[PDB]
Amino acid sequence: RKEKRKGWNKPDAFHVCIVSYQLVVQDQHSFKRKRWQYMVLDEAHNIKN
Amino acid sequence: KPHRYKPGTVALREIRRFQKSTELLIRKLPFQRLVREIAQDFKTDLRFQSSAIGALQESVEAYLVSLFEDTNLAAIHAKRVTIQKKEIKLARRLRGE
Amino acid sequence: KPHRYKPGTVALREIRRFQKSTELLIRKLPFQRLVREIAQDFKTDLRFQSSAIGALQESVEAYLVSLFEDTNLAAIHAKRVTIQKKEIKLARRLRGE
DNA sequence: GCATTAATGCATCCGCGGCCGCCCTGGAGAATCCCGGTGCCGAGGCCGCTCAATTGGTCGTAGACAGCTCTAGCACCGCTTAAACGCAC
DNA sequence: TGCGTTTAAGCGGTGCTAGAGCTGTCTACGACCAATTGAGCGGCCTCGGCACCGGGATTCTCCAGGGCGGCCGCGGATGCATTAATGC
Repeated sequence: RKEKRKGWNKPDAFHVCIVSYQLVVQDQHSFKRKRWQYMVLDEAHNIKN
Repeated sequence: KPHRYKPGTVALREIRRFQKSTELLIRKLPFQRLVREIAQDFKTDLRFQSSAIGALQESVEAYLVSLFEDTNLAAIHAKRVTIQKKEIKLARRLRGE
Repeated sequence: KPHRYKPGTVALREIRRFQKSTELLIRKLPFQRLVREIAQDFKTDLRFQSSAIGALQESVEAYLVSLFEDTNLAAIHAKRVTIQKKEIKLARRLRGE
């Protein structure tokens, strides 16, 4: 995870980041730092709670 | 040619990391179930809260780190590095037990 | 032929003699002189009772003998019979000093 | 037909040589320090409450002040052993 | 550990006086209670300090190639043994 984030902040190394449901709930601290344009949920019946 | 650290090199860095850090080194649930079962035999139907456990935890690991420190002193006095049984036996005997 | 005991054999018999004896090993005059010197460099024109001296020497010989078995245990831990400086220093450090 | 004697298949004992591992020097890679960078959350300044510290008076009470009493600490004297010190193996 | 000696405590006894110990007395001096108000305290909501990770400069450890004196595979001899054509 740190290896994937070694070029995470400064350059535009990726135009889209694909993350699992249960990894955001662990890396919120790193995720909320970056600014995003489009964020999409798949099968939102899980997040219906 | 894989890069392997020689034995004892990482020990110094774990010591450095742990000496600057003051967090509990014992998992919470094993400690709390240990406390519950040892309080069982004295008298049944115990009740423990979120507090009244961390105090025991902290007293315990402070006592244990002090014991490890003077065990290190005794082992150094034995002109060796590896700890052994009689080290903790005479540390306990000398400290007042 | 001369009758000379092997070295250390007299040590066991003198240990036996001294263990059954509860008398003090310090002469009264040197002890009193030392205590009076502590008073002299402590506070000028001090008076000493006939009592309040037995407690001094008694506590001293108790402390000395105690520290002596601690240093003896430390020495025997070192796999040697003769005591040394590190033995007494380690005993003092572990006892609480 | 039998010994026999030169031709022949190895016999096993070295001669030689193919056979490496250690120090010193060549940088190479992981770990650390350190503040931006932003999100988080609780420290505390402010608002409203309330209860006991302060004030004064009443009143009785324990301790400094002698005051005295007596008492053992000490400085001193001289005898009797008695361990301590220096030495040597 | 063992010995000659010498510096020295242990001991019997005295005269005292600085000092420990028990006792009236009053005189400071606090124990206790109306009465108040004012500081300590319960609650709250926010922004600035803090938590945690990123990017490089820096600092630390650790890898391998190369020049140092001894090597264990091999080949042949040339003896031990075998063997077949021939004189007897």
